[PDB]
Amino acid sequence: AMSSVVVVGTQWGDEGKGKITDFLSEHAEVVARYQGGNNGHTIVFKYKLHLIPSGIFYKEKICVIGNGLVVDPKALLEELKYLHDRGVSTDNLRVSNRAHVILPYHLKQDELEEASKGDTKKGIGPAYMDKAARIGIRMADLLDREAFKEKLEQNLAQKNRLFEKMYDTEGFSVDEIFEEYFEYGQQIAQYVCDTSVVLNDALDNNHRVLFEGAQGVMLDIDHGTYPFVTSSNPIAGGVTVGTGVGPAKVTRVVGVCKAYTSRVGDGPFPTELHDEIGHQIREVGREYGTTTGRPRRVGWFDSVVVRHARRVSGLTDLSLNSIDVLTGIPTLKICVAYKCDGKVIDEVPANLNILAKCEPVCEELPGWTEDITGVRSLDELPENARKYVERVSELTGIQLSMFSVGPDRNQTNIVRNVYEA
Amino acid sequence: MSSVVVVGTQWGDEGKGKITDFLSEHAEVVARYQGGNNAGHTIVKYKLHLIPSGIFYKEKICVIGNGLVVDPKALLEELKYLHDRGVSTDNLRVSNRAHVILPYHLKQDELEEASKKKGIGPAYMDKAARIGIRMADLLDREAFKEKLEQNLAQKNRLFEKMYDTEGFSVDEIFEEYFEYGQQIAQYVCDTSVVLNDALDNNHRVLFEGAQGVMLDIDHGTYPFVTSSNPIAGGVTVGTGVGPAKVTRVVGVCKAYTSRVGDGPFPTELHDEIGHQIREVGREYGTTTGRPRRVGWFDSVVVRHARRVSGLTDLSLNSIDVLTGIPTLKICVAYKCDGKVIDEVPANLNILAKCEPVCEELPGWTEDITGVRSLDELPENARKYVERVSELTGIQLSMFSVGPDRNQTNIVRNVYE
Ligand SMILES: [Cl-]
Repeated sequence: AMSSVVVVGTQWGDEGKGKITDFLSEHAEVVARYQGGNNGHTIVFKYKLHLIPSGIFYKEKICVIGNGLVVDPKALLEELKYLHDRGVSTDNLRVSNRAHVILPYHLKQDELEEASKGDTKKGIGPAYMDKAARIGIRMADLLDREAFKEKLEQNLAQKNRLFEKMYDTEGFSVDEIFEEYFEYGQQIAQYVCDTSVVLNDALDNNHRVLFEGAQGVMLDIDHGTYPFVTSSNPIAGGVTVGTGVGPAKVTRVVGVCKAYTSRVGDGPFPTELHDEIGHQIREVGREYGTTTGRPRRVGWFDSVVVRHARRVSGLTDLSLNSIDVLTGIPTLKICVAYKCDGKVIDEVPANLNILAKCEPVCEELPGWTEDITGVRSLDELPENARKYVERVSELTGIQLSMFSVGPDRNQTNIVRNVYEA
Repeated sequence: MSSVVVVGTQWGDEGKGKITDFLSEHAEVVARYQGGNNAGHTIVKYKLHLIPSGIFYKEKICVIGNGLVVDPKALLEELKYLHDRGVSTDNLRVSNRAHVILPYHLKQDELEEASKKKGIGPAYMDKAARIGIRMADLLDREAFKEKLEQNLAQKNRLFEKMYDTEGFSVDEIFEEYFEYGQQIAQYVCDTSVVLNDALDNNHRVLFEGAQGVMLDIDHGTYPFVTSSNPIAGGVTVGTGVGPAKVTRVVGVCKAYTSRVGDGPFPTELHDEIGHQIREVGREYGTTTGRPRRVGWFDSVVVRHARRVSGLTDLSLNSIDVLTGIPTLKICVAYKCDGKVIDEVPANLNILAKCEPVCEELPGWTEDITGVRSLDELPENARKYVERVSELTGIQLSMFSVGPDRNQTNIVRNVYE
């Protein structure tokens, strides 16, 4: 009777994973992150979390940072101090002894690599690069005085050559990093353990386990719009590798999807709206970067993209958000296919130059006028709004399990309980 | 659904080759999901490196998933190798998202090792750095040229300034490798669509790991590991299929442990028992000629492998090698600085201090190479096999009493 749930955005972020994650967190017994670094979820139990999973506020819930993450131990301690200063207990935290460690040379490397390009702040990329190269320092290494110093000496030998000779800049001595960072590790040691054992024990004993993806599917390093992606795998498959659990133990995957598409980046965007409709969707949907203030690009729901997400991330359940934003639009469109070089295709091209030539083939649906912001069940939707929601499910092949008609908690309507099998 | 993953549970040489050859006969699709052109067991002898095992059967679709790194020149050599021997390859499919190994990756590989080699590591590093060139880029004249220009602008600084050595001009690589792409184009497609189609229509699909679980970049003896994830979870990421579509995972274990590297090896035997196992088991590198280290079965390692690779089925191999050893041992825990533990330490300095705590079982004396059923095994050999399964938590699905195919005894059908 396995009871695990993965929650992930199906698009390029800003899908509203936050509200759904908060909900599923309440009913979880264990909550785990499985990839990424100190990237941010904004809750008021006002709190913002970066590395620590969202179950931390509940004393009884075990929170796991899996082996798939890269951890800045300094930033992690800042995040812990932040919680403690707000009266939040963190004894429920578990940190993987196999997670990789972000060190000061990763931050400098990050800056230097970014400034050399003409086409990335916290050293996450460089940490993942060291992992692939097999020179990375792991949490277990940081906890060993002799091993930490030795790997630090070996890596700085190479990193300092890179800084001094390729980038004409100062490197780091071993003593600028060693005692400072060893001490950080000592403060984290109480949480460090075999997290694969922790998770498998919880899973095998039928506990409710929630895995939280940090970025959206289209930002996946393998399956997203590479290279404008994150440096890891937020797809549900990433859970298996990122925490060390078998694929048979990941039961349900909730894909969080918005009723329309949004993008922050500048890449190809088949269903983009440049007109008054996109203006209305943007204004009503408040599609502006919360920290940057920059407007997001908006466009129609793209079911080619979402079916792609269903395949690569094994989506089983759909949470459809921001449905209210489409009110008062007489003709709604959903992209069902792409016209490319004169051919009709149903795949997301891996080549962005090909993605850029893709014109959407769309279904038109009639819109509605009623304020659906008060709606609390499918039966309360006006006919055209329900038919729109049903069509999204039908087109994507994913069963509806939640829909949202506003930003509030009570405006998330549960159609199906994803913890029960 | 009817999908199987086959993976070595140890550090290679478990004998997954026999097991893969058997499962690929009943498979309709065979797929690779990680690694590069750095594998292969003999299968008229054939050695495959990048191309999955099903290629010899015209009607079986063979897939190289998005999780691999592909040296296009090497792949064409492998294709030619097969064609020269009458083997059709129309059944091959290559991910349009697989990453491409280029000549600068090979030089970088050499330079990096000399500082402390098929460019597999450097190609995974470039993937992580998001500057990698993918199969879809290689097929695009303008894209390839542009990405090559950008990358060589950085790689040439690395080479000239850090390694005081020559780099590559764009033209040294462009025309040669674009040509290679044009020869591979016919096979290139969305392999996630291909596999999900095969899976949804109930076809038998086999995924084969390239290295053992203890060489996994996350879960193995880091840093002495491969540069990707041969664990069964690697299938989800490496081919773009959901966890729910990976139904059975066969862990291939040898009845005792072997290692090639010189790192920690808790159950290592240095005595006459080690000598007997090495000789009877032919525990030498087939290419290097070098003797492998051998030791008792280690269930601490295999329980770790069960967790991290979601093993559902056990293939136990080379059981006949343990014949004639009166007292057989299985390690079930480690004593580590006076503490008794049952996890594999993530830190190698700690693993190096692990002393085995062992169960002991009586051996057998009879030749078992002709045995074709659990019921025909001598008592103490059946007991040993059963105990391995009891201690690791993995049900027995195959066992082997010799190198030949007919000495692979099937207990359950993993495709059912
Ligand atoms: Cl080894």
